[PDB]
Formats: sequence, C-alpha cells, structure tokens
Amino acid sequence: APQQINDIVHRTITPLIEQQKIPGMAVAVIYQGKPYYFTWGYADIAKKQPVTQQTLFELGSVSKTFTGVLGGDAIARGEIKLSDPTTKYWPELTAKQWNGITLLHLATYTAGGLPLLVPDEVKSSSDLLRFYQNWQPAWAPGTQRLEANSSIGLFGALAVKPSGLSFEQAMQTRVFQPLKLNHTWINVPPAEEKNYAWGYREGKAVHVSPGALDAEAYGVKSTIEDMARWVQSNLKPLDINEKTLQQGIQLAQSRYWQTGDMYQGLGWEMLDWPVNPDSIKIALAARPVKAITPPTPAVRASWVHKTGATGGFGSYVAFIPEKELGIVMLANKNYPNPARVDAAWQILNALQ
Ligand SMILES: *C(=O)[C@@H](NC(=O)c1c(-c2ccccc2Cl)noc1C)[C@@H]1N[C@@H](C(=O)O)C(C)(C)S1
Repeated sequence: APQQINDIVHRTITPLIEQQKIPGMAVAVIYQGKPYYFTWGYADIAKKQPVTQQTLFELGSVSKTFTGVLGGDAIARGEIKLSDPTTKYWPELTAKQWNGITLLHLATYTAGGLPLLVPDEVKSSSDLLRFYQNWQPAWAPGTQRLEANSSIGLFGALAVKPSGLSFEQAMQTRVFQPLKLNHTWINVPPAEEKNYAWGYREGKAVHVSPGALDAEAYGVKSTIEDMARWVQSNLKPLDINEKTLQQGIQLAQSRYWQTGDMYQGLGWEMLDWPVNPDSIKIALAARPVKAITPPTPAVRASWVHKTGATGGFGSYVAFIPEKELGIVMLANKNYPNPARVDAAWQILNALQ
C-alpha cells in the first residue's frame, strides 16, 4: 500500500506488539474509503497458524456497535421506539422501578445503575426475568451513565422482539448480510473453526464462555476484512442500499447524552474532532450525564470509536467520517485500552 500508510502503521504497531507481548494482531486502515491491511504474529501459537485477513477475533464490547445499529434499524423499521418504556416489550417487567425506564435508557447505559455484567448464576429466561425484576436502581433514570453489558444487552434482546426473530436471526439478515459481512458471527460455524483464533490470557488459550445476553453485548467475532467494511459502512451510511439500515446506522451515531467531552450514541461513542489526545484501568466510572434535547444527528466532525475486550482478546475501532478516515485493531490478548487509543491516534492523526 502507500508507503506513508505502510510506515506509520508498522512504526506504531511493532513496538506496541513488543511492549504488550501481543501474540497476534490485525490492523485495517481506511484511507479515503479504501482499506489497507496489516497482520502480525499468531492466531494459534500451538498450531503455528499465523494471523491473516481471514482470522476471526473476538470483538468483545465492540459488539455493542452492531447491537446499536441493529436497534437503530428496528426503530427505522417502526418496530420499536427509543421513547418507549421498557415494559412495552417486556410486560412481565412489573417491578415499580421500571416505570420511567425507556429503551433509550437501556441502549445508552443511563437506566440507573444496571450492573456491568449479568450474573453467572442467571442461566435461564426465568432467571433473567427475576434478575431484572429484583434489580434496585442506585439512581433515577437519565441522571448517570455506568457502562454495562446488562443494560445494552437487554436493549438488544428487546429491540428484535416485535420482529419474532432471534437476535442472531435479526443480526444476520438485517445487518451482516445486507453489508456483505460473510465472516462475522455471533456463533462461529464449524466451517469457520479453523480461522477462529485463540485468545491469550496469562499464557493460556481461551475463548469466551457462554453467558446470559452474550450475543447482544459482547458476542460477535469477525475478521479485519469484515471489520474494515463495518468501518466503511459507518463512515458513508448514505451509500447503503437497504433504507432502514442506512437510517439505523445514522441513529447509532446520534448524540443522546453528554459527559465531559464524550457523547453517547447507540453502541458507538463520539468526541468532537479535532480531538485532544488527553481526552481519548477504572473497571467502573459512574458519570452524571447531561441530556441532549433532542439528540444531535450524527456529526461528520466526530471521532467515533469503541473499545471492547474478553478474557483473551482486545480490540478497537475508530473512524472520522469527515476525513473518510478510520482504523480497526484486533489482537488476541487483552491489553491496556490506553495503548490502543494511543496507537490509533498516532496512525490516524499522521494521515490528517
Ligand atoms: C465489553 O468488552 C465489556 N466486557 C466484557 O463483557 C467482558 C470482559 C472484561 C474485560 C476487561 C475488563 C473487564 C471485563 Cl468484565 N471479560 O469478558 C467479558 C465478556 C465491558 N467493556 C469494556 C471496555 O470498554 O473495553 C469494560 C472493561 C468497561 S467491561
């Protein structure tokens, strides 16, 4: 590819792999709408399979960008509304604390302290009902943001309900297919197992385990190729043929709440571009939010991104719609979010 692109990429990621002792990594850079690929290390140390443009990485929380979009698509389809109480799609949600809790609240982590992880002992639909029924809000809805799987995850599950499709049923046919992401899955087919990389946590090959609402919050696995297309799709949403998926993408990039200089979308998070590097280990930051009334439409001059991880994988997606620029980073080792963002900024800012 262009030697300029080739050079920041290699000069930033190389030491990054060395300092963080990252087994395998994949990187895509979207320059003026064209993807450039890079690959290092191993997808499976034991079998010496290297990382390739075909390797599957666990996206972790980056999965929330898909849930965000799929939900925006359901809104566009008129199957759900963000202004609707959560009880509309789950009538058995009788506890009185759900009253003024809307789908917008679930989707944006502002319901009032929904826990970061759904408890491991919640292993059944009925288990899931009781958990949400018995949850006690630490705060009033629309006052604080506490990032959580159990918040966005229930939103994903409720958003596809009117449709009658499973979440994965809706994801495939309403988002992966339309977008030609043929190597992106919530569940990896046996046919793709030879591309599924192992994650590395403390020296052992690990894969994410099943959990409640896992497909909706941290479940998708994908290649740098499909991720590149995913970034391409979120950069230029007007070039998408299926009309609700177009609207859906834009809605996910809308600004619903503001905290510091960070804005909260559906899955995606945004910062006004140009952005200061200072701005971009605290397992839990509760942050009050200012409501953006009404929500601002997706802003070209943003730095839209999202981190995500699992026991064995660390990933990051960042793109500036206005510069038609973007990057994707996928490693099979969970390493410091900050190093991810530094590397992202260094590459991208060096290309305008
Ligand atoms: C998304 O990636 C979320 N994490 C998980 O669901 C998850 C983790 C994990 C990894 C590092 C630190 C904490 C946790 Cl819980 N391990 O397995 C799973 C399924 C949340 N998003 C993360 C992010 O923004 O990168 C966190 C750390 C805020 S937790």
